[PDB]
Amino acid sequence: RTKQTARKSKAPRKQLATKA
Amino acid sequence: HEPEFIGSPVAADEARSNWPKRYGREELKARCHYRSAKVDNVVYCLGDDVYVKAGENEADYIGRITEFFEGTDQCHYFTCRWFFRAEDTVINSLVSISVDGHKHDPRRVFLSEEKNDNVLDCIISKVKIVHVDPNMDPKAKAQLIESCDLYYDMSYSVAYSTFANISTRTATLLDLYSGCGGMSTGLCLGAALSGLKLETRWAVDFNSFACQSLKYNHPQTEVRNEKADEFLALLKEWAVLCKKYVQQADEDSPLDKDEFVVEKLVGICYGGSDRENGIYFKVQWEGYGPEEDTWEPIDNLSDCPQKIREFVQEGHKRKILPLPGDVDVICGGPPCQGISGFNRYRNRDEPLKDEKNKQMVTFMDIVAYLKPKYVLMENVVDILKFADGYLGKYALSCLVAMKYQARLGMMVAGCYGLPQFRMRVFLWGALSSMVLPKYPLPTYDVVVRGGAPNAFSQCMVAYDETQKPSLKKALLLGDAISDLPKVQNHQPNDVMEYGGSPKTEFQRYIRLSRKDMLDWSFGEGAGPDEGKLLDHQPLRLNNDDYERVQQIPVKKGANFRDLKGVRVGANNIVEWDPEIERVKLSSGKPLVPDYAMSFIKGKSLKPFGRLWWDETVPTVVTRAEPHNQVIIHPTQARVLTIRENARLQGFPDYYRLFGPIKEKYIQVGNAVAVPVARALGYCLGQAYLGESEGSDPLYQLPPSFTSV
Amino acid sequence: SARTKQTARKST
DNA sequence: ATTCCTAATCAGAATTTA
DNA sequence: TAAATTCTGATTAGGAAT
Ligand SMILES: Nc1ncnc2c1ncn2[C@@H]1O[C@H](CSCC[C@H](N)C(=O)O)[C@@H](O)[C@H]1O
Repeated sequence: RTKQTARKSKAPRKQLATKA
Repeated sequence: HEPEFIGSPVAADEARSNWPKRYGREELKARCHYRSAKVDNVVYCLGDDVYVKAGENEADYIGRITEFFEGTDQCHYFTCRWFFRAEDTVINSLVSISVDGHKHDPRRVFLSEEKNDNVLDCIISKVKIVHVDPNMDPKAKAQLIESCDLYYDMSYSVAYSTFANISTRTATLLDLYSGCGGMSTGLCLGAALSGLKLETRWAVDFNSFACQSLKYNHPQTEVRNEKADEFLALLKEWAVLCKKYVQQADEDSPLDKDEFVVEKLVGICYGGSDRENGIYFKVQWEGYGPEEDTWEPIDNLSDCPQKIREFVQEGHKRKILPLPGDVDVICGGPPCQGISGFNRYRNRDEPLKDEKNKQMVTFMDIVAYLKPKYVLMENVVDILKFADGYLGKYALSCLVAMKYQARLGMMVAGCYGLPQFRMRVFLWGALSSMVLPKYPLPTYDVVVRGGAPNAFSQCMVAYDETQKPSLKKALLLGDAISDLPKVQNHQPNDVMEYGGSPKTEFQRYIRLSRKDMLDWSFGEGAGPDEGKLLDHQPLRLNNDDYERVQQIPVKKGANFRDLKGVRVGANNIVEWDPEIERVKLSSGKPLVPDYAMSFIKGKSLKPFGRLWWDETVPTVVTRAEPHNQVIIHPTQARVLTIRENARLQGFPDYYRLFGPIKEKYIQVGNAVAVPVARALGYCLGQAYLGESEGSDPLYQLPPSFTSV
Repeated sequence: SARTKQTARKST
């Protein structure tokens, strides 16, 4: 057999704190 | 018949130049590129739009081919960038909905920039997709969608769920569910800063004390004390009346039993508290004072037609009520009480059963009827979590089904200069003729006291960890309230004086006059009460609660566990030490209440907890009782006052509130943090004036936004 | 000529 | 990494008094 | 009554452990 299924596709962290 | 590439390999120089990441020293690198490929007896070319095979019993994908290449693994690959269906975006199941007859077109997709690499064997078939300019002529539109299988007029971006177009000035604002005016005030202050004179012309709220607060601070605002759905029915009936009317001394007449000569018409409404649906006018009777005015159904006024014509001709000139097109912006923060995780009685199976939750729909019904240029809608983060975000996605799906540009963001109040956390959801909408506004980046740091839901982490308005600049230090409680004089449990004075100068930068800002805030609600010259300490009054606890907080020690983190008779046990579960008999107050009721020991399996440190100067309040809420929350003042025997809470919410001190103390607490507890609204107001004004820049969803606020 | 006063009915 | 547990959510509702 | 008083759940991000 059958037509192979295609691939459909981490974000950078957001930093609210001072150090991390 | 196997899938293969058609034609000669793309000239090496041109192949490397166009797709440089495929050559040179885990992205799939190419040995050579092609212009065409044949799959199942069909020839496909670069740029073709195709259907692509997906998971079992899942809708086929839709993609625009951008590369035909053979990898360094001898395999045949193609690259497409994905088109999103409406249900492929964050809307998901809410593609089913309807807003004033508008539904999602099945032929309308959204071009993304998401790419993927797949083998040729995945391509199903070609599909003709056309690009419709949203600002085209409607006739030229129809002939273009007539030509197509699918079409797109906007792009979709996962970041902040953006739907967007491809590739002194005055403005009117309507505040639905206006409250005491936090959101509408901030918007116009931030607008004014960007150069746009945004004016809150209309406000609707069925709480009279909220309207009394907003009307006092905004005398020109036509604030209507009525439900939003009645406001909507009135708007429709107002258009019909306007259509009907637009461009010596009277002799006496006999009057029947209840017939009286009218002087003028001084009001108009649809239904209301004791009335049923239909237009009523507030009639002023000749020879009678305003106290004798009454509401009368329009059918009782057929014998005074000129008074109606005069009222409508006259009200249409000042736009006492907006016709479609009169409204440039619609903001609103509809009730969150049916949504918020505080409510242990929500029903996740019927998220629209609560009349509070239905006001979300009524908000978009009003958007649908007035078609403002910009829509700004606020609610709590649980709107993306409760019932799997049903009501959050309902709101976004309404905007895009109406062909609005839309964006979704989560903003943290403290990030703009408050000792709060208070993450809130903000939904931008903008007509295809306008620039979609951005979200403003945090100007301060915060103590993080909550996170975003995983399904919406990409809508958090914040700096990336890799690119965060040095921001202003986090504001703490002392920076907001150390200014203020001492008050007691019983404190009934609406208006008192400050017992000192402002000590901090935040306190100097929160004390600024109206002119300094760019608050033009009183026009030239200062308004009232600039210089007075307003509503610095706590919730007047009863004798039992008062003596209870009187016994809470003035320590950091002092709570009910510090009272005589309670000690801690294993796993931090509170108990009585039997050494002490249960203490009673002068009333004969227990010093510690039973619920305090029963609260969260006896593990909570909240009951009768005291705040401290180096702490933050995560959410200023509408209730001020110290039973299930930490709201006792650090040094004084009381809870935080209305004014202290309003400072944590970012209200300028001149913003006077009205009503009972409990109602004043509700007004500040429901508000949108005024600095948050002021920041969004700058992005709204920059976008409205066509002075924004670029496709980026995030905006660094200018240095001018944080004054001297 | 002079017109007639405009009236309404007062629901009580 | 895995489990476990805490903290966090612009309160509503029942019951009990005047 | 209507006002006051008494109570207190369902999730989930993220934090401690390991
Ligand atoms: N059905 C309804 N019709 C009209 N207003 C309603 C309503 N249900 C609730 N409200 C009002 O909607 C308001 C939401 S509080 C929002 C306040 C505002 N965003 C601010 O920042 O100040 C409440 O004040 C409540 O009185």
